[PDB]
Amino acid sequence: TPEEKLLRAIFGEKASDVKDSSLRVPNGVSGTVIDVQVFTRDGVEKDKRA
Amino acid sequence: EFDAIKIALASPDMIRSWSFGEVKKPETINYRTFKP
Amino acid sequence: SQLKLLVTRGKEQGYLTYAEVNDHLPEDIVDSDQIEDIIQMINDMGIQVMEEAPAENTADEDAAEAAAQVLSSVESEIGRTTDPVRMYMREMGTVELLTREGEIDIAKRIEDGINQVQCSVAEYPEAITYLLEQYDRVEAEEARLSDLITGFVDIDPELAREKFAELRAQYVVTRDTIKHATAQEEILKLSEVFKQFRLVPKQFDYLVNSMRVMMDRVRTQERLIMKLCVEQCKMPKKNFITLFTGNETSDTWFNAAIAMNKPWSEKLHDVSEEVHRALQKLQQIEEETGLTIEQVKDINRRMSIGEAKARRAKKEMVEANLRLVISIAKKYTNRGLQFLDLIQEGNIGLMKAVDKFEYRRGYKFSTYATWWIRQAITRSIADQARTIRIPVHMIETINKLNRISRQMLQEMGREPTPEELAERMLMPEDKIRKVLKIAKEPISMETPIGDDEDSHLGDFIEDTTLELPLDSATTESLRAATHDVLAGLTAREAKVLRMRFGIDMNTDYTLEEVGKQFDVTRERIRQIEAKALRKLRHPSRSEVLRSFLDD
Amino acid sequence: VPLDGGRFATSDLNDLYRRVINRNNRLKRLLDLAAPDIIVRNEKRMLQEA
Ligand SMILES: CCC[C@@H](C)[C@H]1CC[C@H]2[C@@H]3[C@H](O)C[C@@H]4C[C@H](O)CC[C@]4(C)[C@H]3C[C@H](O)[C@]12C
Ligand SMILES: CCC[C@@H](C)[C@H]1CC[C@H]2[C@@H]3[C@H](O)C[C@@H]4C[C@H](O)CC[C@]4(C)[C@H]3C[C@H](O)[C@]12C
Repeated sequence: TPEEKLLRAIFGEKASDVKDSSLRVPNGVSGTVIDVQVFTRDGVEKDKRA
Repeated sequence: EFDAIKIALASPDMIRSWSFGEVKKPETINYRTFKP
Repeated sequence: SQLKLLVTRGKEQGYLTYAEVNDHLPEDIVDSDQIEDIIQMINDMGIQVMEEAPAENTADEDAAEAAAQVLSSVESEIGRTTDPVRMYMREMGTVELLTREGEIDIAKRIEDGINQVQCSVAEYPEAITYLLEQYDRVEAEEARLSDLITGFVDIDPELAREKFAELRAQYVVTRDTIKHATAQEEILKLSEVFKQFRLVPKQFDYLVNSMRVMMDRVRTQERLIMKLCVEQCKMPKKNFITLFTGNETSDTWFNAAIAMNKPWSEKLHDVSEEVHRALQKLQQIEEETGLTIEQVKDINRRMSIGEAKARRAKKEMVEANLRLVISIAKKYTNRGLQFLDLIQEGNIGLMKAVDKFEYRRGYKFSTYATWWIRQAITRSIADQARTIRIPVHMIETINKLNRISRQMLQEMGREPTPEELAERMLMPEDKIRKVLKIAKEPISMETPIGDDEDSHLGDFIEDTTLELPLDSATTESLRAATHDVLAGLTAREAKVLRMRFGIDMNTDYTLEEVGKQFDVTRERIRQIEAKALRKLRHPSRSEVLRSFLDD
Repeated sequence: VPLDGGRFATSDLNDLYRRVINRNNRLKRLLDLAAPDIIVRNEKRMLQEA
């Protein structure tokens, strides 16, 4: 917008260009992580945790 | 604003008055660029 | 009667059972849908079908009386059918089939009609000039030699060029030899030598259409004269027949008919200008035609007769061939398109066949058609069977994969893998995954997903283009804060910032126009803008504007 | 509306509108071919039904 451009200028902050579509605990829940499992397609690189 | 709702049959002239253009192809969107 | 008896109980109990209705039902054989029609007709006054034996009345008498009258008609009815496919079978079951000799007569009728049409268009040879001009332009390399004409009735380009040279020689020796006793013979010879040539359908049709346009212009002029001399002047038709016909060129029939001492002649004075203009246009066109319009009129009559004969001829051929298409079409009943649609699409391919069929090669039609029909059904099933249209090529590819996949499963006792499919086919594997993603048909948004509240699937799909209300309040808060930090500045710099960025205005003016109004050369206005920015930058003037900096 | 996984969800009105438009276009094309009146009558019946 016209004021979000001026604000970015004064503070010199640029666009992220990526979202934050991350998984997070549902509000009100509180437990411990007891298991994690990763499934990857055939063509993918199988990151370190996998 | 409005004080009544009147109802009646529509003339073809009125139906053309509502419209902003004529649909001529059964197409919906492109299958790769998902654009209209 | 029987229906009335059925009503008797309906009302007496207020309800009835499917069995009692079906039984009291008039023996009148009903094709299911008819029974469906009457059930509601009875439901009109209100009744409970209840396959089993048994909640208030809210039916207007008007509905009731009308339902009663239509119910009476149902009994008096004979073969009422509310089904298009059934109606089609009946209207089609009224034309006999043709035997093997039954297409030869039709085919020769078609050939005779088209020959008559060709000669009639041939008689009007003015087009020959247009054909010669087109050939000259083509020989100027504007187009291909073989595109303009599909050969001659003879096989080599040199022969065609020789024939064109002879045609041009005859055209020049005939056009410049009108001075009339022998000119007609020269024109006939020119037409005869032109008959040996063969023209592409598009160019021939264009010539025919141009001739039709000219004839329609002449007819428009004649009818304009007729309306300006009859309706306005009540001119007797006998005078028109006597004068206009016989010469049809000079102004004697109209201009020199004003001195007939008749009221219509005097009334023609008012409309003499427009009719005179029409006569001038005709004289020119009559010269352009260079032929008696009556002769032309007879040419058009003969052409019309031939065309009508040809059209009614194929008509019968296509009626027996409608007798067909029903078979091939039933082979694709569940392919995503409705049966009557498949049949109507086949009827068009059948028409295409009949017009391109040559009986000389003695092909069984029922074979020069069973193809043209299937091509047209499949082309359709591919071009209008899916809500998101797919190219014919992609559909072919998808069908091929679905097959190669069935065979691989039967000989592997396991669904194949995108890798094994790519190997078995000839595809870069990623292409297979792209074709294996072309989403199948869209899901119905009314698909019942319930058992709790009778809610549909479309109820759970959210809107993702909506601004959250804390972002609309945040926006207004910045649109304000900006006013504070900026107002806390002097006028000229504040307006510089306002114009540069577009705060409260309708354009992000560049430096040039800002200098125009503020009188300068960019660098100074650039100077004024930078001071302001470094200024609003220091703390004690940018704490809340900082807060608006998501972090 | 597009869904997850490339699937699409559509309203049933799109099917009905496509039916109407296909049959109307076919009728217009068939009137220009001077087809036998049986075909045009059947096409008009189909258009009415759609
Ligand atoms: C039985 C109750 C109806 C409802 C719960 C069932 C019936 C058909 C099912 C959908 C369809 O399969 C099409 C898609 C398939 C994808 O894999 C997951 C989503 C998708 C919309 C399905 C979710 C759900 O499972 C549906 C709506
Ligand atoms: C009791 C019936 C189950 C019903 C509540 C479940 C079964 C399938 C689920 C839908 C499907 O996932 C398809 C869509 C996926 C989107 O991401 C969110 C919307 C969407 C409609 C889903 C919402 C909901 O979760 C659905 C309708």
